[PDB]
Amino acid sequence: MIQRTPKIQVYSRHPAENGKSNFLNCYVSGFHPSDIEVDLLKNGERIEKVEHSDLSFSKDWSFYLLYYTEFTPTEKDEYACRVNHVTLSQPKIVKWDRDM
Amino acid sequence: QLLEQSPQFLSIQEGENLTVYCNSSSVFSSLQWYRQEPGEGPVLLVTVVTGGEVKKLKRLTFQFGDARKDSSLHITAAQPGDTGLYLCAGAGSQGNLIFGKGTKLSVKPNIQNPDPAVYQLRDSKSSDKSVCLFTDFDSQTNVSQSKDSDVYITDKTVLDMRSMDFKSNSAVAWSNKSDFACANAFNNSIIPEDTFFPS
Amino acid sequence: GILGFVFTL
Amino acid sequence: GITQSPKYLFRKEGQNVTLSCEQNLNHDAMYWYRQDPGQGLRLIYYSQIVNDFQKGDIAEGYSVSREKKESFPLTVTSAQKNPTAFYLCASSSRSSYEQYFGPGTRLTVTEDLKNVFPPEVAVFEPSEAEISHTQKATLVCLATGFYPDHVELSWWVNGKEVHSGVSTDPQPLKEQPALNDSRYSLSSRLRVSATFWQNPRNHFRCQVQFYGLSENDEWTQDRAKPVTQIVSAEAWGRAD
Amino acid sequence: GSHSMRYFFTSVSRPGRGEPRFIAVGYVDDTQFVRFDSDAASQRMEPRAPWIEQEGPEYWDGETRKVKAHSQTHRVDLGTLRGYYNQSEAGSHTVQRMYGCDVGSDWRFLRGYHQYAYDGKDYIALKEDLRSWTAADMAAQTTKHKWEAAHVAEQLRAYLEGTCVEWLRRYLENGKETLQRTDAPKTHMTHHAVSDHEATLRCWALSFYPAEITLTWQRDGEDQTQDTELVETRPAGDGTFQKWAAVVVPSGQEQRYTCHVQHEGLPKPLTLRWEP
Repeated sequence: MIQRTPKIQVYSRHPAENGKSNFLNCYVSGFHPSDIEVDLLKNGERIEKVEHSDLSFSKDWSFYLLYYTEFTPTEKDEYACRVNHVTLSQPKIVKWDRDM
Repeated sequence: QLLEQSPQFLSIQEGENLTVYCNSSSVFSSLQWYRQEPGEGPVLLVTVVTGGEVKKLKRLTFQFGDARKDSSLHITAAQPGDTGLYLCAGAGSQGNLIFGKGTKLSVKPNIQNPDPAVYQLRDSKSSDKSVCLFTDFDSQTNVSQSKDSDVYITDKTVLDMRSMDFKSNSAVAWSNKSDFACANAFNNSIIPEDTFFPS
Repeated sequence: GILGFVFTL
Repeated sequence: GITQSPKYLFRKEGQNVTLSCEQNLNHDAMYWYRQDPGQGLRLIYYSQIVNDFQKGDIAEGYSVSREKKESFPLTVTSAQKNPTAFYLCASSSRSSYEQYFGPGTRLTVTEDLKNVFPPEVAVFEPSEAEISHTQKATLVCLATGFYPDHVELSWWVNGKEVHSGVSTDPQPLKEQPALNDSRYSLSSRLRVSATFWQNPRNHFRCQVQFYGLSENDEWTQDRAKPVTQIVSAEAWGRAD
Repeated sequence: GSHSMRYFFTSVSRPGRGEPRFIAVGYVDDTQFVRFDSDAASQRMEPRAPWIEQEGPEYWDGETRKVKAHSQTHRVDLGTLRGYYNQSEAGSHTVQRMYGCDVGSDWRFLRGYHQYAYDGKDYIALKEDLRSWTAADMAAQTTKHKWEAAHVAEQLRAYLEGTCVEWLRRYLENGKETLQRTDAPKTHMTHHAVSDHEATLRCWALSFYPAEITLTWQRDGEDQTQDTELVETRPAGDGTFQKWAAVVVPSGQEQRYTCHVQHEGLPKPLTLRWEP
């Protein structure tokens, strides 16, 4: 029985342009077990239409998933990803930075 | 995947050696041979896995081709007990066994002192009413079907009397007719010229 | 295409 | 090993029947085949693991389930004009590996129960000619007019079943090759030394165990209901 | 170049909440093409790439039948392993399995794989010779002995060296436009002051395929593995990948730094510099 904590990256599919449709992604990887909670937030509120990739894993058996939603960024709106996993002492919030 | 068995039928005299073949264009990871008697479950004889391996189980010798696309079963000094349907089967890619269609082997007894005769046996419980018994003919003789649909004739079978170290072939014929007599009972078959016909 | 035969550990 | 009870099964057309197959070999994979006279095996259905099954080459009209590792029941529904056959179940530790076969079950499905008939059995005594010519005596047993072709013939000498000097026909004869429900005949021979047959104390009996109707089958015909039963014929030695 | 086909299976028990959840996914190189999820309504192996949808009904019926058999086998395996490890029936456990093949540039067999993990740790694996097993402990030794007695490896070897490779070649052909293509990285650099004496230069590689790529920062001479942050390659969500590398440099020394990008889609490695 081994547990591995998820690595988290929040980013857009294409370079962000205010007022232009895009996709907001939260990529979680390197975790074990596979049960994981991932949500995308807009100004702190959970975005309802969020999909994710099919469960897969790496050479070391750790899992990875991509969560995503279509979105139109602006100058004022803030986006973030909330992740919870058994390995975490408390949920993690990672804010979207358009240049990361 | 396919497995082809040859020959389809083989009839040989007791004491002879024989070979049956199982061939394919594809490679099998494991292969089995079975012997089945009528109305009974096939009996597993062997499993081979290594290309080129040879397995000898008593008088039976099994070989798996180096390329694992073929196998053979060879029997030394065939005994009447070897009679049966021989099936080869190979590991199937979809989780089953691929079966050949089999080789039906018939081992005929060596009748040393043939004494072909046709006897009339009477019912133990009824006057008249009887059966004709064609017996003690050599294995070279074959019993044919009957002409009239009302005349019943069985195929030949072998009987062994171990006590007397004696073996004999026989066939039976009976009919509901009236003109039917053991004299013309087996007229549709090639019976020995010197067949004893009790007067 | 996946394996056509399965086997337990 | 593998059990397939019962050895003989008889049903009226239109009556679904489930054939049992149980194995105590701790095998994961199970298989069902049917075999016609003088032919090879045809795969009906198989299961590589408990809770999964898949069709063989001739699955139409059949159905299976695999809720337990030890059992694989085969249901024969209104398949078609051909449910009558020899059914064999087999298992292997893992699928694709060597299979071990059960003993088989002979299923006969008839159009009408009135086609069922028990065998009439007769024993024919050795002829004097054979005795003087060969010093041997051949007794012949004839089981005739039975349907289905589900019988087991045995010879008994002085109260003991014997497996010496006996030769029973491998297959019966259809008294009417035309009819699909034709009745059958079967013959067997018991050959003994003339000396043994010449002892008036010796008793010979040909026994034919027939498998037919059960109590679940209704019977309105005047003749005795053709239920599973034993029919025998006997003879006694004769001093010369 | 070389190619691979891989199938990944995950079975997770959930005592008191029904049967284990089973998920299967298949990939050719870095492209997913099929999936199965035991909890989904379809109960069929489903397409996840346009090019596999051209396969006829018999292909789909077959993959669905086979994947359902895999699902039940790994469900039994969860029970077996709980027993081998004397674990309670209350906890959730995971069985993972992966198998597949690699082919070289000539599309000929290069390597085969078939291995398992229990609760995220190696359990048993078929060695590269495709004839022997690597068992992690006594439990795995029991599995090894069972599989040797029933000659599992010989049958798997035939699939990995033959069938597997044949499917890979077929898919590489049917999905040729998408699988045999390379998408060179689209690149750009950003600059941000992180203080009154330092700045951050970030080198971006976007929309590339396959995933393999090398991004390096050099200063006048070569490689700068100092104060250089490199993120893990990540999926864009449209079948392509992304990666970036950043360096913190003294303000006024931007001219000394260059970002180098190596990718199979590039005829020659790219060298990028900060240009305000």
